[PDB]
Amino acid sequence: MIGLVGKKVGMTRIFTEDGVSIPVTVIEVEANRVTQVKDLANDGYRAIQVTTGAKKANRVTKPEAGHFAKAGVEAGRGLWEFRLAEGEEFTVGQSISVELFADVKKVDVTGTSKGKGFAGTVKRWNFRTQDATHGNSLSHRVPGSIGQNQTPGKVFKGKKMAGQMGNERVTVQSLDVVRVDAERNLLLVKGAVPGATGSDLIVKPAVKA
Amino acid sequence: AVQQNKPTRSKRGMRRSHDALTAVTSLSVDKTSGEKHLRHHITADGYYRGRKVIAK
Amino acid sequence: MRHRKSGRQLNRNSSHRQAMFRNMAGSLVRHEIIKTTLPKAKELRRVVEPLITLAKTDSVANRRLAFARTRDNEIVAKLFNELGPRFASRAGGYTRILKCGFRAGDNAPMAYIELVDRSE
Amino acid sequence: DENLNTLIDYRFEKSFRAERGQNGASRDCTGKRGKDVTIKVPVGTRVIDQGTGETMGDMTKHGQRLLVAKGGWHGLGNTRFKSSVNRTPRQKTNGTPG
Amino acid sequence: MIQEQTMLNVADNSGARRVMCIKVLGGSHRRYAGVGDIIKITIKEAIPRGKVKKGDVLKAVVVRTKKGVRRPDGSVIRFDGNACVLLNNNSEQPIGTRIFGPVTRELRSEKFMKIISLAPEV
Amino acid sequence: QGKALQDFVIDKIDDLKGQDIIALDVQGKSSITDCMIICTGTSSRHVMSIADHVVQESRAAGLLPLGVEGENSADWIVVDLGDVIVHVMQEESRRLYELEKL
Amino acid sequence: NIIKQLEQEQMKQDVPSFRPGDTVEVKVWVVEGSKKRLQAFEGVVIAIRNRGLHSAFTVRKISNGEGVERVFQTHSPVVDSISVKRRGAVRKAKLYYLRERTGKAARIKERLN
RNA sequence: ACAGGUGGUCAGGUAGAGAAUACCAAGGCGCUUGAGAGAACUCGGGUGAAGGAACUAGGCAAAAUGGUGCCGUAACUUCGG
RNA sequence: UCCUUGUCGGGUAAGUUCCGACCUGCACGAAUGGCGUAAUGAUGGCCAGGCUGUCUCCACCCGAGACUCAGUGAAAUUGAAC
RNA sequence: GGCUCAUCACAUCCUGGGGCUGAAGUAGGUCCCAAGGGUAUGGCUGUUCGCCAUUUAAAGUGGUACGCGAGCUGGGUUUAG
RNA sequence: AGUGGACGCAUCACUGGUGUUCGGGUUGUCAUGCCAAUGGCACUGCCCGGUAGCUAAAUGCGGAAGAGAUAAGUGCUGAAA
Repeated sequence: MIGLVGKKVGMTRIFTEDGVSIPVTVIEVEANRVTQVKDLANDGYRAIQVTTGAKKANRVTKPEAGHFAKAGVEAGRGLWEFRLAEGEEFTVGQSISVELFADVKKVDVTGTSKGKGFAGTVKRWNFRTQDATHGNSLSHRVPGSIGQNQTPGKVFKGKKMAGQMGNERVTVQSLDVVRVDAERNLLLVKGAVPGATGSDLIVKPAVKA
Repeated sequence: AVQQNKPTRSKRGMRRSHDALTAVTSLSVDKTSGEKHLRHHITADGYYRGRKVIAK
Repeated sequence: MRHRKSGRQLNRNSSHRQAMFRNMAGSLVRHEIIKTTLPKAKELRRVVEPLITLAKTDSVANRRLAFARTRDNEIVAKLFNELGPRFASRAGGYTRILKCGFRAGDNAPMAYIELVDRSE
Repeated sequence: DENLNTLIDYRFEKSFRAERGQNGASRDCTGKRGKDVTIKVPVGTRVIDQGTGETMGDMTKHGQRLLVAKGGWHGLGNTRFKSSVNRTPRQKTNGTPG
Repeated sequence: MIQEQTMLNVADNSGARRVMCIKVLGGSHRRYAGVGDIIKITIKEAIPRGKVKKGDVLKAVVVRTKKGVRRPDGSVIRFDGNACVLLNNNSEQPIGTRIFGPVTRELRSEKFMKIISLAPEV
Repeated sequence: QGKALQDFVIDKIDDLKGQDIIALDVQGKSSITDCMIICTGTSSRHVMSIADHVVQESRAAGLLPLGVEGENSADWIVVDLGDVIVHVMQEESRRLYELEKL
Repeated sequence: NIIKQLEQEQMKQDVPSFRPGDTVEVKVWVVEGSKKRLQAFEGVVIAIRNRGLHSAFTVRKISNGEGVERVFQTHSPVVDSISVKRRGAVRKAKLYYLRERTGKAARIKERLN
């Protein structure tokens, strides 16, 4: 089923009557207005493209302005779509709000996690380092060996080495929703979501049973 | 970490393909004096924004 | 890893940075115009303007706090006397940065950071 | 075992071979001790030995173990026998029979 | 947060005074012991007249950890000194007769109500 | 539900020869349970068997037991009824522990 | 800002103010059996962390020769009533130094005003 | 124009037992490449929840005690320690 | 000292190391000195108390490199290399 | 030999499926298919190996020039005493 | 149907670590003419805390279920015969 695109505000918690702390993540979702609809006849797959938020008029390029003008909607901060679930019909310009998540009870949150820069082996793949003493010289946090001897004579693809951690589009699954309220355009979801405050997030109903 | 062979002319030359300098191509004329200066940089004689700045 | 961190170190320790900015602010006030590199001027606004704001209110307690910085009696005397009244009607932005090309010794970008009017 | 009552599984397999102690190896790699094979018997059994045909133990309490076959003793390699009188240590001692 | 060869205190009148947990239960590469766990300890200091002797290795239940265990409302139960209660080997029944010091309520989920029934403090 | 449950406990505990029954009030001394019932069983299997009866009767009374301890050892067995905790355990070990002073 | 609107709607507005270093009586709800009862708790606060709805304070006692340290959240439904018994007088926001020296030789004084 | 070595003479105040140590007096210097970026990684360090040698060949390195006055100080001994 | 990880006891839960008893002295032995010996030792081995990032398990921070720019400007190696 | 990094094969340690069972149920023994994943910490010795203690469902067997020192360690072998 | 161990992913909302850029206590000394009040140095002079960020020991999630063709095996109809 179709999802939504929102913005990360922060982390808080909601207290229940029995005294249980449920850490929630505040997702701020504007009116997701549909800008394009795709079907088998035109594109071969059923999905509708949606935008969110508003963008300054000067920063809107002319090709983007015409595309938004065709749909009759105003500018948006970004462009996303959600694959249709074979039977749902939507019309260009239809604005979707957070009422669609009032019964999912489980959501999937997708976003670009925080970039940690060019990270080391210890930080990236949770390598635990060597000894810092007992004669060790000039090699403490280094990866160490990178394979076999002459007979392969090469390093295999996908070898765990130094590289950046984060700053990648990653999805966390099966997040329990806590409270939905369209009167403040907020989505309270239990758990921690990828990305920093203010990052654009893609939230969809959970695919896992 | 030492070479084993003599690199050829290309491997040396093709390596410098990305070390070429880039022209600024951002010559700006002051509206008061009319002399060239960089973007957001004061003129050689010391004029900026078209106003009577120190000019020393 | 510097996410949401502010304040450069300029390849110097805390003691050298504090000592430099101690003299950095004093040289600005004494001459009302100061010429240093671009990164140095950026952290200059972080220190010299807070001193000017302390000079807006003339009190014995504030002057001692202003004397605690720049460690110079001339500078604190110059503040609270004309630097206050001149900028009393202005809220922030007590200095401006004008880039002035690059140095011939090390190709560093200098900048003329100076007062708004300099009363000269 | 209190879970079994008969000895049908003893005529079908009559010879129980305890694993021999692993032999010595190079680089002073001492062998592995032979694993203890345990014969599960219903409670209420007597033991009679050919020759000294008497009763050595009575099976009355469940869950208690009896030792009916003492294991052998490991041998010694040349490293255990290295000397300067021979100037060429190459003698070995065989393991005692069980 | 208790690992192997960590010396803990005593929370029963068995006779031991300074016990040291020697192996943590739970599975492969078990990191640390929590607030309610089946821990195995060895006896280093004990009174000569006690029912337990020095050097005997046996099981125990951790009762107090000074880092604290997370309450369901983001709260930890900080203490001063880690302690155990003795246990039998074949059975999980405690050997001690009394329990000394207050005991956290999260031990109920571990079904160790020998300690909870005693120790009227908390 | 204060007085009802112990009377629902005392009647069932006496049906299976629950000897030397004492009704205690630990309100104020302990902040974990409201009251506890102390009783003696003749044999270990007697303690083990009576533990099943109280759990089965409790499960037929709507309330769900909060925990049991009897596992390969019948010297000390207890079950949970929420506010009320009963102690079915051997006489020989009862002298070792406290009585009517907890 | 939009997060701040939710901040006070759940935050409590009847928590008394206590100086770090006071003797406080706190009642805590506990869930067991069928109903909720109150646990009577007394101690001296050694550290206060008052930030938003998650404002916290750390309390400590000496019980049976054992020092027990406790952390609450001021705006949680678990706590029921907080009262100040004896007012202390210390000039440190954090009082983690109570761990080392014994409580008997570290008796606090009256703030006396 | 080198982190090395090279004999003698003069030897301030404060705190200190002092030619050690920390600051300063007269005096001499900032050591002939720098400006930024605040990544992996290396070097010199600071701190650390819980454990306290479980790492290792080995407490290697680190960590720790460290002064004054008083009380008191075992086995052994050549009677001095 | 081939049998020596000899047998037994102590230390640790667990001790091929260590300490003490048994002699089967291959190849101890009396100035190429034998047996003990207080004190001494940047000497070999073992254990205990405190201590700690040595480690479980690493994280953060401070400086010099590493990185970009400007100025100067090396070497081992090299039959030729698509 | 140890630390770090792993890769491949199944002659499979467990997990998974089945046949026989000499398979009452639990617990097993053998064989077949199956490599997707995981497969321990400590005292001793340099330990590879191994003994013992204590865990797990398991602490698998091999190749990889018995892997990996232009990654580390120099404990063993170790020139010169 | 719940709860755990290891592993990976994400986050600082909780409990904490760091946080030499924040405040405070204090020793020796020098300086600002002096008292008072401040600043420098002595590892940040030595310590007590602690915002933001980062981080785990902190807390959220995943190992699926299902579909198609199969190995060993269990089958149905079924001639060669």
